[PDB]
Amino acid sequence: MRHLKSGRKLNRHSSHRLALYRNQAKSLLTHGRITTTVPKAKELRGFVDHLIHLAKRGDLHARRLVLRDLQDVKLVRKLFDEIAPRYRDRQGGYTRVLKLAERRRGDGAPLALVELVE
Amino acid sequence: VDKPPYLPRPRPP
Amino acid sequence: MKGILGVKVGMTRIFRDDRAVPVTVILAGPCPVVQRRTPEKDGYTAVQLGFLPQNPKRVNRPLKGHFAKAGVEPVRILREIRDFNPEGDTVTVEIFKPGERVDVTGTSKGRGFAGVMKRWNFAGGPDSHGAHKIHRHPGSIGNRKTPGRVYKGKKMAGHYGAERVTVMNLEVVDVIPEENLLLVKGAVPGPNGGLVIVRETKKA
Amino acid sequence: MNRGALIKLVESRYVRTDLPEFRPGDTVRVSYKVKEGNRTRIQDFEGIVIRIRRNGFNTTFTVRKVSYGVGVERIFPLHSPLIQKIDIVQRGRARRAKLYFIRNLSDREIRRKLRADRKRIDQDRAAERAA
Amino acid sequence: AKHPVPKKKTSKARRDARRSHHALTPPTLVPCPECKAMKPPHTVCPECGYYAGRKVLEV
Amino acid sequence: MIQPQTYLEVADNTGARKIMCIRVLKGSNAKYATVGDVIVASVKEAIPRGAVKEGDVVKAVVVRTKKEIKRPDGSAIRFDDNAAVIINNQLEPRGTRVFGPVARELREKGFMKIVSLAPEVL
RNA sequence: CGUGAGGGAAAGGUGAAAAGAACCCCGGGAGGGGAGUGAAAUAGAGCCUGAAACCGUGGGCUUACAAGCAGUCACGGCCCC
RNA sequence: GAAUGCCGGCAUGAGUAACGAUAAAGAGGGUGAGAAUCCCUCUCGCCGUAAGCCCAAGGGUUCCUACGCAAUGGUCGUCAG
RNA sequence: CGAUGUCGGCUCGUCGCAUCCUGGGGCUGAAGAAGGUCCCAAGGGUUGGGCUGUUCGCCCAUUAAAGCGGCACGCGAGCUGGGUUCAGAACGUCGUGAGACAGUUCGGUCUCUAUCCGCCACGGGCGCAGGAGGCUUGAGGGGGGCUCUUCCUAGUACGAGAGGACCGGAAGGGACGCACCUCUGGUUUCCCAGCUGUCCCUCCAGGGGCAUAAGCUGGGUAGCCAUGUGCGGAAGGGAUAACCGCUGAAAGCAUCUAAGCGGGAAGCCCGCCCCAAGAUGAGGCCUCCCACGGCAGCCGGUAAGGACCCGGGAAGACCACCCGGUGGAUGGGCCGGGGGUGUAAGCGCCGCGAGGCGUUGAGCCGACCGGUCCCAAUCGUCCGAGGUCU
Ligand SMILES: [Mg+2]
Ligand SMILES: [Mg+2]
Ligand SMILES: [Mg+2]
Ligand SMILES: [Mg+2]
Ligand SMILES: [Mg+2]
Ligand SMILES: [Mg+2]
Ligand SMILES: [Mg+2]
Ligand SMILES: [Mg+2]
Ligand SMILES: [Mg+2]
Ligand SMILES: [Mg+2]
Ligand SMILES: [Mg+2]
Ligand SMILES: [Mg+2]
Ligand SMILES: [Mg+2]
Ligand SMILES: [Mg+2]
Ligand SMILES: [Mg+2]
Ligand SMILES: [Mg+2]
Ligand SMILES: [Mg+2]
Ligand SMILES: [Mg+2]
Ligand SMILES: [Mg+2]
Ligand SMILES: [Mg+2]
Ligand SMILES: [Mg+2]
Ligand SMILES: [Mg+2]
Ligand SMILES: [Mg+2]
Ligand SMILES: [Mg+2]
Ligand SMILES: [Mg+2]
Ligand SMILES: [Mg+2]
Ligand SMILES: [Mg+2]
Ligand SMILES: [Mg+2]
Ligand SMILES: [Mg+2]
Ligand SMILES: [Mg+2]
Ligand SMILES: [Mg+2]
Ligand SMILES: [Mg+2]
Ligand SMILES: [Mg+2]
Ligand SMILES: [Mg+2]
Ligand SMILES: [Mg+2]
Ligand SMILES: [Mg+2]
Ligand SMILES: [Mg+2]
Ligand SMILES: [Mg+2]
Ligand SMILES: [Mg+2]
Ligand SMILES: [Mg+2]
Ligand SMILES: [Mg+2]
Ligand SMILES: [Mg+2]
Ligand SMILES: [Mg+2]
Ligand SMILES: [Mg+2]
Ligand SMILES: [Mg+2]
Ligand SMILES: [Mg+2]
Ligand SMILES: [Mg+2]
Ligand SMILES: [Mg+2]
Ligand SMILES: [Mg+2]
Ligand SMILES: [Mg+2]
Ligand SMILES: [Mg+2]
Ligand SMILES: [Mg+2]
Ligand SMILES: [Mg+2]
Ligand SMILES: [Mg+2]
Ligand SMILES: [Mg+2]
Ligand SMILES: [Mg+2]
Ligand SMILES: [Mg+2]
Ligand SMILES: [Mg+2]
Ligand SMILES: [Mg+2]
Ligand SMILES: [Mg+2]
Ligand SMILES: [Mg+2]
Ligand SMILES: [Mg+2]
Ligand SMILES: [Mg+2]
Ligand SMILES: [Mg+2]
Ligand SMILES: [Mg+2]
Ligand SMILES: [Mg+2]
Ligand SMILES: [Mg+2]
Ligand SMILES: [Mg+2]
Ligand SMILES: [Mg+2]
Ligand SMILES: [Mg+2]
Ligand SMILES: [Mg+2]
Ligand SMILES: [Mg+2]
Ligand SMILES: [Mg+2]
Ligand SMILES: [Mg+2]
Ligand SMILES: [Mg+2]
Ligand SMILES: [Mg+2]
Ligand SMILES: [Mg+2]
Ligand SMILES: [Mg+2]
Ligand SMILES: [Mg+2]
Ligand SMILES: [Mg+2]
Ligand SMILES: [Mg+2]
Ligand SMILES: [Mg+2]
Ligand SMILES: [Mg+2]
Ligand SMILES: [Mg+2]
Ligand SMILES: [Mg+2]
Ligand SMILES: [Mg+2]
Ligand SMILES: [Mg+2]
Ligand SMILES: [Mg+2]
Ligand SMILES: [Mg+2]
Ligand SMILES: [Mg+2]
Ligand SMILES: [Mg+2]
Ligand SMILES: [Mg+2]
Ligand SMILES: [Mg+2]
Ligand SMILES: [Mg+2]
Ligand SMILES: [Mg+2]
Ligand SMILES: [Mg+2]
Ligand SMILES: [Mg+2]
Ligand SMILES: [Mg+2]
Ligand SMILES: [Mg+2]
Ligand SMILES: [Mg+2]
Ligand SMILES: [Mg+2]
Ligand SMILES: [Mg+2]
Ligand SMILES: [Mg+2]
Ligand SMILES: [Mg+2]
Ligand SMILES: [Mg+2]
Ligand SMILES: [Mg+2]
Ligand SMILES: [Mg+2]
Ligand SMILES: [Mg+2]
Ligand SMILES: [Mg+2]
Ligand SMILES: [Mg+2]
Ligand SMILES: [Mg+2]
Ligand SMILES: [Mg+2]
Ligand SMILES: [Mg+2]
Ligand SMILES: [Mg+2]
Ligand SMILES: [Mg+2]
Ligand SMILES: [Mg+2]
Ligand SMILES: [Mg+2]
Ligand SMILES: [Mg+2]
Ligand SMILES: [Mg+2]
Ligand SMILES: [Mg+2]
Ligand SMILES: [Mg+2]
Ligand SMILES: [Mg+2]
Ligand SMILES: [Mg+2]
Ligand SMILES: [Mg+2]
Ligand SMILES: [Mg+2]
Ligand SMILES: [Mg+2]
Ligand SMILES: [Mg+2]
Ligand SMILES: [Mg+2]
Ligand SMILES: [Mg+2]
Ligand SMILES: [Mg+2]
Ligand SMILES: [Mg+2]
Ligand SMILES: [Mg+2]
Ligand SMILES: [Mg+2]
Ligand SMILES: [Mg+2]
Ligand SMILES: [Mg+2]
Ligand SMILES: [Mg+2]
Ligand SMILES: [Mg+2]
Ligand SMILES: [Mg+2]
Ligand SMILES: [Mg+2]
Ligand SMILES: [Mg+2]
Ligand SMILES: [Mg+2]
Ligand SMILES: [Mg+2]
Ligand SMILES: [Mg+2]
Ligand SMILES: [Mg+2]
Ligand SMILES: [Mg+2]
Ligand SMILES: [Mg+2]
Ligand SMILES: [Mg+2]
Ligand SMILES: [Mg+2]
Ligand SMILES: [Mg+2]
Ligand SMILES: [Mg+2]
Ligand SMILES: [Mg+2]
Ligand SMILES: [Mg+2]
Ligand SMILES: [Mg+2]
Ligand SMILES: [Mg+2]
Ligand SMILES: [Mg+2]
Ligand SMILES: [Mg+2]
Ligand SMILES: [Mg+2]
Ligand SMILES: [Mg+2]
Ligand SMILES: [Mg+2]
Ligand SMILES: [Mg+2]
Ligand SMILES: [Mg+2]
Ligand SMILES: [Mg+2]
Ligand SMILES: [Mg+2]
Ligand SMILES: [Mg+2]
Ligand SMILES: [Mg+2]
Ligand SMILES: [Mg+2]
Ligand SMILES: [Mg+2]
Ligand SMILES: [Mg+2]
Ligand SMILES: [Mg+2]
Ligand SMILES: [Mg+2]
Ligand SMILES: [Mg+2]
Ligand SMILES: [Mg+2]
Ligand SMILES: [Mg+2]
Ligand SMILES: [Mg+2]
Ligand SMILES: [Mg+2]
Ligand SMILES: [Mg+2]
Ligand SMILES: [Mg+2]
Ligand SMILES: [Mg+2]
Ligand SMILES: [Mg+2]
Ligand SMILES: [Mg+2]
Ligand SMILES: [Mg+2]
Ligand SMILES: [Mg+2]
Ligand SMILES: [Mg+2]
Ligand SMILES: [Mg+2]
Ligand SMILES: [Mg+2]
Ligand SMILES: [Mg+2]
Ligand SMILES: [Mg+2]
Ligand SMILES: [Mg+2]
Ligand SMILES: [Mg+2]
Ligand SMILES: [Mg+2]
Ligand SMILES: [Mg+2]
Ligand SMILES: [Mg+2]
Ligand SMILES: [Mg+2]
Ligand SMILES: [Mg+2]
Ligand SMILES: [Mg+2]
Ligand SMILES: [Mg+2]
Ligand SMILES: [Mg+2]
Ligand SMILES: [Mg+2]
Ligand SMILES: [Mg+2]
Ligand SMILES: [Mg+2]
Ligand SMILES: [Mg+2]
Ligand SMILES: [Mg+2]
Ligand SMILES: [Mg+2]
Ligand SMILES: [Mg+2]
Ligand SMILES: [Mg+2]
Ligand SMILES: [Mg+2]
Ligand SMILES: [Mg+2]
Ligand SMILES: [Mg+2]
Ligand SMILES: [Mg+2]
Ligand SMILES: [Mg+2]
Ligand SMILES: [Mg+2]
Ligand SMILES: [Mg+2]
Ligand SMILES: [Mg+2]
Ligand SMILES: [Mg+2]
Ligand SMILES: [Mg+2]
Ligand SMILES: [Mg+2]
Ligand SMILES: [Mg+2]
Ligand SMILES: [Mg+2]
Ligand SMILES: [Mg+2]
Ligand SMILES: [Mg+2]
Ligand SMILES: [Mg+2]
Ligand SMILES: [Mg+2]
Ligand SMILES: [Mg+2]
Ligand SMILES: [Mg+2]
Ligand SMILES: [Mg+2]
Ligand SMILES: [Mg+2]
Ligand SMILES: [Mg+2]
Ligand SMILES: [Mg+2]
Ligand SMILES: [Mg+2]
Ligand SMILES: [Mg+2]
Ligand SMILES: [Mg+2]
Ligand SMILES: [Mg+2]
Ligand SMILES: [Mg+2]
Ligand SMILES: [Mg+2]
Ligand SMILES: [Mg+2]
Ligand SMILES: [Mg+2]
Ligand SMILES: [Mg+2]
Ligand SMILES: [Mg+2]
Ligand SMILES: [Mg+2]
Ligand SMILES: [Mg+2]
Ligand SMILES: [Mg+2]
Ligand SMILES: [Mg+2]
Ligand SMILES: [Mg+2]
Ligand SMILES: [Mg+2]
Ligand SMILES: [Mg+2]
Ligand SMILES: [Mg+2]
Ligand SMILES: [Mg+2]
Ligand SMILES: [Mg+2]
Ligand SMILES: [Mg+2]
Ligand SMILES: [Mg+2]
Ligand SMILES: [Mg+2]
Ligand SMILES: [Mg+2]
Ligand SMILES: [Mg+2]
Ligand SMILES: [Mg+2]
Ligand SMILES: [Mg+2]
Ligand SMILES: [Mg+2]
Ligand SMILES: [Mg+2]
Ligand SMILES: [Mg+2]
Ligand SMILES: [Mg+2]
Ligand SMILES: [Mg+2]
Ligand SMILES: [Mg+2]
Ligand SMILES: [Mg+2]
Ligand SMILES: [Mg+2]
Ligand SMILES: [Mg+2]
Ligand SMILES: [Mg+2]
Ligand SMILES: [Mg+2]
Ligand SMILES: [Mg+2]
Ligand SMILES: [Mg+2]
Ligand SMILES: [Mg+2]
Ligand SMILES: [Mg+2]
Ligand SMILES: [Mg+2]
Ligand SMILES: [Zn+2]
Repeated sequence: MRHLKSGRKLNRHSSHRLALYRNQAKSLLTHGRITTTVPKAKELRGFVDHLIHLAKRGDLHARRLVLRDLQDVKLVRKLFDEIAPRYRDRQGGYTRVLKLAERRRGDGAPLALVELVE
Repeated sequence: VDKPPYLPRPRPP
Repeated sequence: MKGILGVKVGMTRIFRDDRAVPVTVILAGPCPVVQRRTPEKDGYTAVQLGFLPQNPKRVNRPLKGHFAKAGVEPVRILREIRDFNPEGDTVTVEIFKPGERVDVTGTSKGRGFAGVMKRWNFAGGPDSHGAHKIHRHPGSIGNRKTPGRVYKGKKMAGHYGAERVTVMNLEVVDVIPEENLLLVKGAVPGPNGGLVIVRETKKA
Repeated sequence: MNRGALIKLVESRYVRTDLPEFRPGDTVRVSYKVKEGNRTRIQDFEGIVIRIRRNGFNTTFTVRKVSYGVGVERIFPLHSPLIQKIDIVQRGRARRAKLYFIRNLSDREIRRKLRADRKRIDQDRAAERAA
Repeated sequence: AKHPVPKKKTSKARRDARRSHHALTPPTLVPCPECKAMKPPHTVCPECGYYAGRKVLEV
Repeated sequence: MIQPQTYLEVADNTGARKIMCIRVLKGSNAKYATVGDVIVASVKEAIPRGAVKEGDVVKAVVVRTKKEIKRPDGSAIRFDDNAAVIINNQLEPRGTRVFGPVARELREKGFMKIVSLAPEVL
């Protein structure tokens, strides 16, 4: 059973799934838009939203928090200095997901884009 | 009740 | 016979005479009668109750007709109580006073495809001593050439729960009419948020 | 509908607000209403609270005491009406929330591990000074 | 186990009765309100790149 | 929560130090015994010159369990051991003292003499 | 295939003549559609004839309250000559 | 018409079991008719008395480069022993 | 004999009744209590251990009782593999020997994939003469069915005494069943913290990877759970069994019977809980659409309504079910509360230092209860009646 359990497993063990979200986070904050499978995409939203929210705090503690997932000082500088300010007045929802219309040839996986909001 | 078996308990080919 | 519709809200214990008493809390009222089943017209006796107000934007025309002939705002759930016919146009928790015993009906939690151990409390297999991939299996399911078949009703794995369950003779611990609340002692089928029926008990 | 508020509403009548705050590590004396045939009296239970499991009206706390050569743990509901009063007898400083580990410890080792929480002690005597 | 096996070959009739559920459901499609091309709903239109009124994507 | 093979500290001066339950006297087929229930036990360990000696089959009432017991007032109480007091077929102590605290539940079940002889009743 | 002595297959046919299909069209190719050759191209090279099991497309009759070695005998309905 | 006959062909089981160590993946860029699978970059994970390196057997062009993707590759393939 | 796998155990039952217990009886050498013996009764129940491969049997401790049999000595395409049918080796015994022994001893390959029937669940199709949304009747099925102790009547009836009731009434149990998570108690794969070795970022401080598919350790929400909690067995009505009678002839008496009528079981029918109109015998009630255009038929656009697609869901293998889809709180964010963890980083002060103190119940923070249109459920499409005949 699965009654009221939150969080996909995505056929990865605990530490892999973690790495999965972190690496997608790096890619998303870097390029502003990535393409993935729909499930990875919906699952990416929250993980990254939290990171943006902390960069809106701006303080040392929050930077050191974000660094635990993002690990890259420069990318975090980009997060704090360029990205986060765009969201000063925005109350959550800093990411969107829209499904592409074509499936992967080799396995038929449904794709979606995940991008940062304006 | 302990009757004797009638089949030999199978060997592999 | 008397009854009401309601939703299961949750569980607590209250104190009464230096005793902790476990209760399930039920939001029962208010239920307007929307139709009465009569022996001349229907062949038996009942009252159709409505429960929980609904956005008319979601109620189709055949449903809208039914409500209007009763002069009743659109409601989310319709359900009948058998051999119960209230004097009023509306049934509330007040039909129950503390101390009364009731029967509660709900929809049990759903275990989906349940093993033979969870469902029928089978002993399963041994966990060591040679047990071979049968630790949760049911064992034999029959005889041999006589009868050469498996009985109807053989307990086997399959879906479990999410089915109608009634637990009987529950004490009514309190009733808080101003909040349409019923306090029933003990356990009630189904999840919080679940629709439940509260009927006057059939036990003596 | 707010199912959480309804429950809180049901509970609200039975809620106590008159008990002192304590923490795991504190040494407490619970005065508990006891029935012993056919009268009812107050028996005191005094020991270290080793657990406080929270759930609003349904929070409960576990108190541990050594009685005549045997360990005794007692579980109390924090809003039970059978509690007359609770008296803080000492403030102990824990470094974790659940202190089960003190079960395998000597009375000497417990003493070393649960220092007097001087801060919260001073706080106690900081109040206890009323106009 | 003791290696179960088909006792009898399945008849042309019975094998085809099995397959009475194997028909594909056609793809569900809707016109893109911009370029009027046919595409699945709730997907960014893969011909013009529009969704929810706006241009989202380079086609 | 005592069952056959469960060892019990004996909380009296009968001479027994340890008993092993072999039956819980409470119906056709009780699985467990708790405070106030009578069991039949083998004397697994004793001290020289008591009433009881190693090998004896005796009766005892359980006075302390390590499994916490629940009470109608919402509370519970649990002990550091599983203990028992050796009795006669009249539910009376064979010894003249009992050691350590005992469960208040004993009183309800007519073990008054033991409740009295106990130094504490919790 | 076997270390080896040794064991040991399968596999023929366009047409009289290559006249073996220029060129165009869809296609990445394969393949096909026209054009062309030929008495003949369902003789087009995966080529004489091209049976059967087997797979499919179209049409007629029929089938979702019925009991079977599947036929047979009778009667009626529908479709065809 | 039967020899658990012989040779071949084609069925059934069936769109089923499986796709060969649970060291593990994600994204961006490029190429191309076509890309989860080829090249590049970044991030992640695995071996490290080895899952790195050097000999000898044995194998025999498998080495390097260009041009290919019918078959071989347990999927795909623009890649490849 | 071109194979019907063979003891015992485990698992899962189901049936018989020559009945072990519980229920109802008659006789007793039945005072009471407790037995004996036969009759009715198969609804339910029929414990845990020591020994042996054992079935069986003895034994210990209990019990209302610790029933006997059938189902290929029920059940190895369900498990085991201790016994017994292979090959090794030994003892006693027999045989010159090779070897052999209802004599013993130690060891010894038990086969991933279910076609059909049957079984447990779940759908798709068509039908239920108009098409539709709801709510229901219950033919007929299934489930359940156990029982003990103590107290009161009453130390009364009965007995010399010991002993000790019927009837009626009240409380508390064991085992089982169904649900549930407030409490008790579990788990809680990353919710928090502590710790080691190593590599890394960035030198310090602070952190990340790996040590398992959590490195280890202490804790732990919701969920799913039992050891935890609620509740169930009935009551009651009806008809019966053995058995007891009323009235009563044949047969002036007698006779429960031949006319007729009573009483009488845990058993039977109903009652309780669940499934159920494919109940093709396809039921019923409330409401909605409606009289379309072209030659019981056909094609075509529609109506009420449905489906597709999408956000989801204590619903779930897929399917189905349920809620929502911007005139919206469905999920994701965000915010508040809950809850867990147990006082973050940074800085200041103290100590040579490991550290300690204050800031600070701090910081972090899954699921729980809510709020909030910040993100996404954009935009749409396709089906879908015209009602046959007496
Ligand atoms: Mg699971
Ligand atoms: Mg959820
Ligand atoms: Mg989930
Ligand atoms: Mg997670
Ligand atoms: Mg999911
Ligand atoms: Mg994946
Ligand atoms: Mg997997
Ligand atoms: Mg993976
Ligand atoms: Mg790991
Ligand atoms: Mg770019
Ligand atoms: Mg969150
Ligand atoms: Mg990291
Ligand atoms: Mg998609
Ligand atoms: Mg799609
Ligand atoms: Mg596609
Ligand atoms: Mg592929
Ligand atoms: Mg075999
Ligand atoms: Mg009626
Ligand atoms: Mg009626
Ligand atoms: Mg009535
Ligand atoms: Mg309902
Ligand atoms: Mg399971
Ligand atoms: Mg389970
Ligand atoms: Mg169950
Ligand atoms: Mg078991
Ligand atoms: Mg088990
Ligand atoms: Mg077992
Ligand atoms: Mg076992
Ligand atoms: Mg095995
Ligand atoms: Mg094996
Ligand atoms: Mg195993
Ligand atoms: Mg099995
Ligand atoms: Mg068999
Ligand atoms: Mg049969
Ligand atoms: Mg269901
Ligand atoms: Mg009901
Ligand atoms: Mg009751
Ligand atoms: Mg009750
Ligand atoms: Mg809500
Ligand atoms: Mg709340
Ligand atoms: Mg709550
Ligand atoms: Mg509170
Ligand atoms: Mg509160
Ligand atoms: Mg010392
Ligand atoms: Mg101070
Ligand atoms: Mg096997
Ligand atoms: Mg066949
Ligand atoms: Mg077959
Ligand atoms: Mg055949
Ligand atoms: Mg078949
Ligand atoms: Mg066919
Ligand atoms: Mg078939
Ligand atoms: Mg658009
Ligand atoms: Mg002692
Ligand atoms: Mg001895
Ligand atoms: Mg003795
Ligand atoms: Mg060779
Ligand atoms: Mg040929
Ligand atoms: Mg020729
Ligand atoms: Mg020739
Ligand atoms: Mg060409
Ligand atoms: Mg071309
Ligand atoms: Mg071209
Ligand atoms: Mg190419
Ligand atoms: Mg060509
Ligand atoms: Mg051509
Ligand atoms: Mg020509
Ligand atoms: Mg001619
Ligand atoms: Mg041609
Ligand atoms: Mg021809
Ligand atoms: Mg020809
Ligand atoms: Mg050919
Ligand atoms: Mg010729
Ligand atoms: Mg030919
Ligand atoms: Mg041919
Ligand atoms: Mg054919
Ligand atoms: Mg056909
Ligand atoms: Mg019929
Ligand atoms: Mg028919
Ligand atoms: Mg037929
Ligand atoms: Mg026949
Ligand atoms: Mg016929
Ligand atoms: Mg012949
Ligand atoms: Mg032949
Ligand atoms: Mg054959
Ligand atoms: Mg064969
Ligand atoms: Mg054969
Ligand atoms: Mg032959
Ligand atoms: Mg052949
Ligand atoms: Mg085939
Ligand atoms: Mg399939
Ligand atoms: Mg199959
Ligand atoms: Mg399968
Ligand atoms: Mg394989
Ligand atoms: Mg598979
Ligand atoms: Mg492989
Ligand atoms: Mg293979
Ligand atoms: Mg693999
Ligand atoms: Mg894998
Ligand atoms: Mg690893
Ligand atoms: Mg993988
Ligand atoms: Mg790529
Ligand atoms: Mg690319
Ligand atoms: Mg180019
Ligand atoms: Mg290009
Ligand atoms: Mg590729
Ligand atoms: Mg490709
Ligand atoms: Mg790969
Ligand atoms: Mg490594
Ligand atoms: Mg090394
Ligand atoms: Mg090593
Ligand atoms: Mg070679
Ligand atoms: Mg080569
Ligand atoms: Mg190729
Ligand atoms: Mg290829
Ligand atoms: Mg190719
Ligand atoms: Mg080529
Ligand atoms: Mg390939
Ligand atoms: Mg391969
Ligand atoms: Mg190429
Ligand atoms: Mg190349
Ligand atoms: Mg190479
Ligand atoms: Mg034979
Ligand atoms: Mg045969
Ligand atoms: Mg055979
Ligand atoms: Mg066979
Ligand atoms: Mg056994
Ligand atoms: Mg039986
Ligand atoms: Mg009989
Ligand atoms: Mg007899
Ligand atoms: Mg009796
Ligand atoms: Mg009896
Ligand atoms: Mg009798
Ligand atoms: Mg008598
Ligand atoms: Mg006598
Ligand atoms: Mg007598
Ligand atoms: Mg007798
Ligand atoms: Mg006799
Ligand atoms: Mg008798
Ligand atoms: Mg019976
Ligand atoms: Mg029976
Ligand atoms: Mg039986
Ligand atoms: Mg036993
Ligand atoms: Mg032993
Ligand atoms: Mg045994
Ligand atoms: Mg035995
Ligand atoms: Mg015998
Ligand atoms: Mg024997
Ligand atoms: Mg003997
Ligand atoms: Mg008896
Ligand atoms: Mg026995
Ligand atoms: Mg016997
Ligand atoms: Mg038996
Ligand atoms: Mg049997
Ligand atoms: Mg036999
Ligand atoms: Mg038998
Ligand atoms: Mg047997
Ligand atoms: Mg057998
Ligand atoms: Mg038997
Ligand atoms: Mg079998
Ligand atoms: Mg076997
Ligand atoms: Mg066997
Ligand atoms: Mg078989
Ligand atoms: Mg042996
Ligand atoms: Mg022999
Ligand atoms: Mg030997
Ligand atoms: Mg001799
Ligand atoms: Mg000799
Ligand atoms: Mg011989
Ligand atoms: Mg022998
Ligand atoms: Mg023998
Ligand atoms: Mg022999
Ligand atoms: Mg023997
Ligand atoms: Mg032996
Ligand atoms: Mg061995
Ligand atoms: Mg042997
Ligand atoms: Mg053996
Ligand atoms: Mg086997
Ligand atoms: Mg399979
Ligand atoms: Mg099958
Ligand atoms: Mg069959
Ligand atoms: Mg079947
Ligand atoms: Mg259906
Ligand atoms: Mg069906
Ligand atoms: Mg179908
Ligand atoms: Mg009609
Ligand atoms: Mg109609
Ligand atoms: Mg309907
Ligand atoms: Mg019925
Ligand atoms: Mg039927
Ligand atoms: Mg029944
Ligand atoms: Mg009872
Ligand atoms: Mg008396
Ligand atoms: Mg007396
Ligand atoms: Mg007397
Ligand atoms: Mg008296
Ligand atoms: Mg009297
Ligand atoms: Mg007298
Ligand atoms: Mg007396
Ligand atoms: Mg009575
Ligand atoms: Mg009772
Ligand atoms: Mg049962
Ligand atoms: Mg149930
Ligand atoms: Mg729960
Ligand atoms: Mg909870
Ligand atoms: Mg809990
Ligand atoms: Mg807990
Ligand atoms: Mg974490
Ligand atoms: Mg970790
Ligand atoms: Mg370290
Ligand atoms: Mg580290
Ligand atoms: Mg480095
Ligand atoms: Mg450092
Ligand atoms: Mg981490
Ligand atoms: Mg590393
Ligand atoms: Mg690690
Ligand atoms: Mg380890
Ligand atoms: Mg842990
Ligand atoms: Mg870690
Ligand atoms: Mg724990
Ligand atoms: Mg917990
Ligand atoms: Mg939890
Ligand atoms: Mg339990
Ligand atoms: Mg009755
Ligand atoms: Mg009667
Ligand atoms: Mg008479
Ligand atoms: Mg008379
Ligand atoms: Mg007379
Ligand atoms: Mg007369
Ligand atoms: Mg008569
Ligand atoms: Mg007669
Ligand atoms: Mg009668
Ligand atoms: Mg009478
Ligand atoms: Mg009864
Ligand atoms: Mg129903
Ligand atoms: Mg119907
Ligand atoms: Mg119905
Ligand atoms: Mg009809
Ligand atoms: Mg019928
Ligand atoms: Mg109907
Ligand atoms: Mg009706
Ligand atoms: Mg019209
Ligand atoms: Mg016309
Ligand atoms: Mg149409
Ligand atoms: Mg959906
Ligand atoms: Mg579910
Ligand atoms: Mg789903
Ligand atoms: Mg679907
Ligand atoms: Mg909807
Ligand atoms: Mg819409
Ligand atoms: Mg809008
Ligand atoms: Mg929007
Ligand atoms: Mg609005
Ligand atoms: Mg929402
Ligand atoms: Mg929300
Ligand atoms: Mg979600
Ligand atoms: Mg929150
Ligand atoms: Mg808190
Ligand atoms: Mg501090
Ligand atoms: Mg600090
Ligand atoms: Mg200083
Ligand atoms: Mg200093
Ligand atoms: Mg300093
Ligand atoms: Mg919070
Ligand atoms: Mg949860
Ligand atoms: Mg939670
Ligand atoms: Mg929420
Ligand atoms: Mg919005
Ligand atoms: Mg609003
Ligand atoms: Mg018309
Ligand atoms: Mg007429
Ligand atoms: Zn478009």
